[PDB]
Amino acid sequence: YEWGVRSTRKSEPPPLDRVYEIPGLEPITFAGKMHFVPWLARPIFPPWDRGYKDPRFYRSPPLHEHPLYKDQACYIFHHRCRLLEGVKQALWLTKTKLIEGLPEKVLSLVDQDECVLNVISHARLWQTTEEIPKRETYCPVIVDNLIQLCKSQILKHPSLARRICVQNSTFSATWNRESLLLQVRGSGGARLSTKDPLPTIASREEIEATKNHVLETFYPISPIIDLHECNIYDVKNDTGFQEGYPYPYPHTLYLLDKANLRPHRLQPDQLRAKMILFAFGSALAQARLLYGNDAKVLEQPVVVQSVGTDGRVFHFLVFQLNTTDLDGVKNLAWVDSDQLLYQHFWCLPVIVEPVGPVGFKPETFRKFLALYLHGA
Amino acid sequence: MKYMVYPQTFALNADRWYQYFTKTVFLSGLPAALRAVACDCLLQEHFYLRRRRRVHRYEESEVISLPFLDQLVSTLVGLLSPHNPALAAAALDYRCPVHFYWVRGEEIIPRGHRRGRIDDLRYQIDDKPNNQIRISKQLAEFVPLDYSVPIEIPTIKCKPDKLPLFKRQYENHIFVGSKTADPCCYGHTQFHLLPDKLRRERLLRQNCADQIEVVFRANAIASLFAWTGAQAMYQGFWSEADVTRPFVSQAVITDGKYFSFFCYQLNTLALTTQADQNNPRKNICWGTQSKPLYETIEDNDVKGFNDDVLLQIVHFLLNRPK
Amino acid sequence: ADRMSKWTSKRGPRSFRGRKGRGAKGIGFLTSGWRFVQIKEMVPEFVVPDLTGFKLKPYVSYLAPESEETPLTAAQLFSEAVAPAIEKDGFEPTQEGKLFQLYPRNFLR
Amino acid sequence: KARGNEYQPSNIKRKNKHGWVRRLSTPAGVQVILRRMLKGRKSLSH
Amino acid sequence: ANFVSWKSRTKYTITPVKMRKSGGRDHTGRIRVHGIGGGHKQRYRMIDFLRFRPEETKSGPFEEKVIQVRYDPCRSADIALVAGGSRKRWIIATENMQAGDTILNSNHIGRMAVAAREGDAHPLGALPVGTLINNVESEPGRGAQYIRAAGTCGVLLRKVNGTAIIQLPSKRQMQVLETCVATVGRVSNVDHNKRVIGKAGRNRWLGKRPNSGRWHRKGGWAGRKIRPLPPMKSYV
RNA sequence: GCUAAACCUAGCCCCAAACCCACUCCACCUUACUACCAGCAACCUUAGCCAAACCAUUUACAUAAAGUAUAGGCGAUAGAAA
RNA sequence: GAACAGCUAAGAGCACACCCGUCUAUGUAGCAAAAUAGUGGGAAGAUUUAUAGGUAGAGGCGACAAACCUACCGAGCCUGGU
RNA sequence: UCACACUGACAAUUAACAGCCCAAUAUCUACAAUCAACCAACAAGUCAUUAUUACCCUCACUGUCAACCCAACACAGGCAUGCUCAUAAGGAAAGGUUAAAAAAAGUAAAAGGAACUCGGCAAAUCUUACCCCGCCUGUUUACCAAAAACAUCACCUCUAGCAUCACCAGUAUUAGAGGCACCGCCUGCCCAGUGACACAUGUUUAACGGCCGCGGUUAACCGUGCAAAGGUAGCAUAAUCACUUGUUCCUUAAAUAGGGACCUGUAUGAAUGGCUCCACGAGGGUUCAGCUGUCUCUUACUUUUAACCAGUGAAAUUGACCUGCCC
Ligand SMILES: [Mg+2]
Ligand SMILES: [Mg+2]
Ligand SMILES: [Mg+2]
Ligand SMILES: [Mg+2]
Ligand SMILES: [Mg+2]
Ligand SMILES: [Mg+2]
Ligand SMILES: [Mg+2]
Ligand SMILES: [Mg+2]
Ligand SMILES: [Mg+2]
Ligand SMILES: [Mg+2]
Ligand SMILES: [Mg+2]
Ligand SMILES: [Mg+2]
Ligand SMILES: [Mg+2]
Ligand SMILES: [Mg+2]
Ligand SMILES: [Mg+2]
Ligand SMILES: [Mg+2]
Ligand SMILES: [Mg+2]
Ligand SMILES: [Mg+2]
Ligand SMILES: [Mg+2]
Ligand SMILES: [Mg+2]
Ligand SMILES: [Mg+2]
Ligand SMILES: [Mg+2]
Ligand SMILES: [Mg+2]
Ligand SMILES: [Mg+2]
Ligand SMILES: [Mg+2]
Ligand SMILES: [Mg+2]
Repeated sequence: YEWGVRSTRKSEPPPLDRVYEIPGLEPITFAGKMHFVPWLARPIFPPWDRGYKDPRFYRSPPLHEHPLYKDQACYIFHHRCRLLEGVKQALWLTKTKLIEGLPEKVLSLVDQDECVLNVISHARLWQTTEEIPKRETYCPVIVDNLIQLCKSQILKHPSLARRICVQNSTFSATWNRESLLLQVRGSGGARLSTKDPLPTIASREEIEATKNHVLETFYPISPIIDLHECNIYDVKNDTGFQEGYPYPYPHTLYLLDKANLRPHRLQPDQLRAKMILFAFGSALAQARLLYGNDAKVLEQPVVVQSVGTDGRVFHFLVFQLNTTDLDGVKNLAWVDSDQLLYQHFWCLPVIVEPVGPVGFKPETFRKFLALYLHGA
Repeated sequence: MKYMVYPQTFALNADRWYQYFTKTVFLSGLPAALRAVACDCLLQEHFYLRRRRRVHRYEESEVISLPFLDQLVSTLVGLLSPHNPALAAAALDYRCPVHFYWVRGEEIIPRGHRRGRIDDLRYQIDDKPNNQIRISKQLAEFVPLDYSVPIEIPTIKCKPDKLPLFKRQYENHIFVGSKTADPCCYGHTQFHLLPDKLRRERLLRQNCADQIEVVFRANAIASLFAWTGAQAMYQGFWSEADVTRPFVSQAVITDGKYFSFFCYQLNTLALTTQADQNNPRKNICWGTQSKPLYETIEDNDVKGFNDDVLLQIVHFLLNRPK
Repeated sequence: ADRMSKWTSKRGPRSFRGRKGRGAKGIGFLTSGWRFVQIKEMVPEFVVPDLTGFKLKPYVSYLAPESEETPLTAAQLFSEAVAPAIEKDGFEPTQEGKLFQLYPRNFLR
Repeated sequence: KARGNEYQPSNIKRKNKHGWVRRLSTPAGVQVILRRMLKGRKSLSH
Repeated sequence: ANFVSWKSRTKYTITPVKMRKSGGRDHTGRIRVHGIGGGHKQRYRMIDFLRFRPEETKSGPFEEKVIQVRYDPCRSADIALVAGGSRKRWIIATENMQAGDTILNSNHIGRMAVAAREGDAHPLGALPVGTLINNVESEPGRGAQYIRAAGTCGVLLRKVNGTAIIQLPSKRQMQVLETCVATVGRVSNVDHNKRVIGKAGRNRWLGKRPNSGRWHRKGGWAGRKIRPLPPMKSYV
């Protein structure tokens, strides 16, 4: 089955005049005139090429001519890359362990609700003029309000002033598996930076013991399946800042996912996979900026967090990169899926049920505050 | 049908027209870590933040002016929390529309089937600030109720339709930052920013060099008036039921380098002729000239930085609500 | 639905009115999400000279003499500019790389 | 019902049906315009 | 007479292509088939009828995996997207094909028979005698065309030399080459003929206008014709 | 006597002779009366009313020869040339 | 793309806006070459509708009225054969 | 010059309201909307990019009026979107005098409340039983017939082994051409004739269509002739030629009206579909309690109308008329 349809494709041109097949006179064509003519023969114009370059009407060369056209097709990854399997694909591409439970230090750092409820109600109903808002409206608003609520505790911890939450921040990182080349790209949300690096959660004992278990395969599905295959990518890594910039080390990737429609969302499993991939890429970029580009085992492992999206459902991911040589030891990540703060909200009164959220739990806010603290 | 008032306008000498439509009183003047943080926030978007896509002149105010201002406001709110505890529990809305509706004066139909009938012309300000702060409690009064200040108000001896200000019909909205069912209804400071249209370079290219500060003054006046009117209507007050207490407000404007501050003091809400013949009160709106925050930036280093602007920003953000 | 009214920008609906218009000669182009860019090169720059010391007036006096009309043509111009042609015993063959070309109206008035 | 209103006004449909371009697109409109010109009408098309 | 066919998509895309209904109209504008038009909007999904087709730099067999089983509005039988390797492709779903199942796609004609599951596919030269099959192709590398509706399934009769006679669901014998590929089992969406419509609302939603009102006088073609089976048509 | 009729110049038709017009400025093939950007365009027996009381054959769109030879359900009608 | 209040609870019932027009009485140069007030069926669906394109007479369409196709369609109008 | 929106000159409307649109190479768009978070489905669905090449010249153009459109008009005719379902907006049924006759829109009734009329037809009291047709809902002659017809889901007949322009981007549970029309009993005979399928002297009837006559014993039954079969079940004077106001009971005191059982129905009848059946039809009839001036027997009142005063001001029609009755 050939997809195309002859009627939709470009119509085949008419047959050349029988006068050109005579070797070799001058076929009297209408080239002398500047308009279509029915009688007389049809000429064969040459391929015209514009002398000057017009940005409004500029044609790019083909793929066979480029400055860095490589033969090894590297598969890049971005926010739009919707995975297929789920978290297992991200774990295989990153080579890290999956722990179903947050660390002990973060949970212990915890040791109020009216403010959170008011902020939720505001962002969900009162933050706009019209009724029944949309995800694209209250998702970034919810994220910003939560960040502000978490940062308002600077009076208690004076060390929370040495950080900032930027917006348009990107990153890049390249690594090999067995043995193709991969690549990642920046995000499209927020990003919290810190002056000093985060502390090491897991010790070297766990890093050495992780050599026992292995990765989880998924035959016959390949780790690419959904990753974007794109040539001409430039392997030269890059970050979102330049040398000598305050607050260089990251802390928590506050990426969001707008989209008012369900099909335009990223799903929980695929969103967690994308978050893990982004955290691994940021950690690798930070390691390459601190150390060299050689493949070896790092001595001072870094830590990069990330929070889920969606005003209702929420996810947590605490990455911990300790080795740059993939191809040995591996990393470990702590996940907390399907946390979801408040179950449902009733913008209008149904006829029975008041105007407000239902099914709220404070553990989500406590975990958010603990993740925001960590270093303070 | 009501005149669609735009705070960010480009008309000439629109300050007098706005003062007449609002009945205000303008008055010139006012009633180490922070500097480093501001310089870092600047240099960030000015050089450090590697832009994937090449930014042009039209995509500058929307990619380097808004994020930098947002980061500056966030850093200020975070650093001023210990000294100002009222800012910790404050609600900050990033990019939220501000609407307000009111009536002013009368107007007889010139031609049509409605000729010979009094039609009170209406107005509406649909401001869209970049980010504002909200506090449950109200700000102090600064200026007492009912002030003399003998400076008169512009007259405007012509139809208001002459100035590029046309009429349009749509849903009348009176919105501050949230709905009436919210405790965080009051605020204090407000931030704005003009687009590539109202650029001082564009005004210098033409001959409207004297309108540079006038545009900022009119925008600040419109924003403050809309804010105060909407927040007073949220409390139940309106034309007939005049406000019993003043609704002071503050707003800061800029364009990318020059900064200036403006104050306000809402005194009355009855702008119609039915309650203006015996209304000796009037609103006030303080202001200052535009000063440059920094001369230029070389690669990754400020040149002539200014500390007075930062000091004024700190003084404006540290005002505690009584 | 008259057939005598000249079709202008005050007849068609919103789309027609927006697309059509008067013969005012556009300046620049339109790109992006409704972002018209003005090209300074296409803007008509009026070269106005200095009128200081201009002893001429837009009205002639009645005391001037009457003379016959002499249609200036190529032959008259060549006869007037014949000094170097006779002294020899200034012409361009191709004006493709010329700024103010003759046959192709590249200038304006 | 009242069938006296058989004409629905619309400039787009009028210009698309009795348009100069639609007329010249086929010899029908060409002959129509030629006849209208030979007759001497002031308005040839809509 | 502006009539452009929406079937304009060279690249095999997975997203539902916007289907522009026809209503029985041809390129001119006249109706040639009554009873088509006025239905609910639908979106066609590019189906990959050709079961066997390796990806880039590939040749040998390759396994597959089922992800989900969705419904197709353009046909009676449901579908189920299956991912194989570094790409995906919509294909027809078989009976008892749950999510996560493994589908084998090979083309090597083994010496003996191969016990095929209820989803995999192998050439007719490696199928036991008397086995229900569907999505049979006409020529080597042509594409599935026969037996593709809901519940339809043809049984394998016998093999003669390098050919194989397939008993189509219509009790008609068809000789197909042995090197051709064809799925096994019956198509999903069982008990479809028993699906009672209930009301004309669903009939109109499906996109079927009511029949004409002319009282056609039944002629000679209305009588029952007890015809025998037709001769076996081959493609060799 | 109120309402109402009277005025030839404009112009046209029939002929002789001769072969007539088509860029002050700008637009004119898309929504003609629009300054400014990447597609195939025509070469086809005319039919029919009518007449033969209807109609199916058939019927036209210089002078003389001569309406002669001829065709015509051998009829209404057609119809030349040397 | 838009439309469908409200009440009792499924191409459910009543009922706003809206689509259609079974009867009464006025008129047939009438307001109207198909109108006026009430009594009526539908009104979450096979429904109505704003925009544009396509199907035209030796035909198109038709939940068939052999009905409709710009006020007269058992088959339209205008040009020449009239 | 109903009365004074009719002539020549005077200038508004200023866009920010919506359009005027995206330079290419290739590659990613499967987990609906219905407060979308539980359930719950079917009609399977309305909004999103990637690396590179080249580009940092920027605020021009179209409408901004009104009592407005389409119907020969200043026409009781038609017109969608957001807001209020009587308002902050939107208008004057009465040019003056009288109550002629008649007509239309309404108000009240001593007594009956369908006895007037072919008919419970405008009127409000307001709801019940028995029959015909159709399954419903909807569509049907725009503009006299809006149904008992057209259609509808169920049933069944015939044709096709199949890719690029509708069918179809489909594959004998599919597509095309058709009779009737769910559910219950069900649908009995036939190719003599026409047509179709045949190439096997045949099959097809849920194709077009047809399913006996005579004498004897109201009748089992007997003999005879024709033919492929001689009307099967059912139902009944029906929506059913004439006989026919059929026989008979009820329904009115008064019944060619209606319902209940019978067929000499010689011309009813089983997908030309026959008989029952819980829902429903502005489809067609009867009827028990209540009624409304339809009547017995009508009147009084308000408005338009009606009569005089002022003006604009006509149609169809007219042979001229000095325009009667009886035989
Ligand atoms: Mg049918
Ligand atoms: Mg039928
Ligand atoms: Mg004749
Ligand atoms: Mg209903
Ligand atoms: Mg109803
Ligand atoms: Mg009929
Ligand atoms: Mg005649
Ligand atoms: Mg207007
Ligand atoms: Mg009319
Ligand atoms: Mg009046
Ligand atoms: Mg009167
Ligand atoms: Mg009475
Ligand atoms: Mg009676
Ligand atoms: Mg009587
Ligand atoms: Mg009645
Ligand atoms: Mg019916
Ligand atoms: Mg219809
Ligand atoms: Mg009718
Ligand atoms: Mg109708
Ligand atoms: Mg009717
Ligand atoms: Mg029927
Ligand atoms: Mg039968
Ligand atoms: Mg009878
Ligand atoms: Mg009776
Ligand atoms: Mg009905
Ligand atoms: Mg009079």
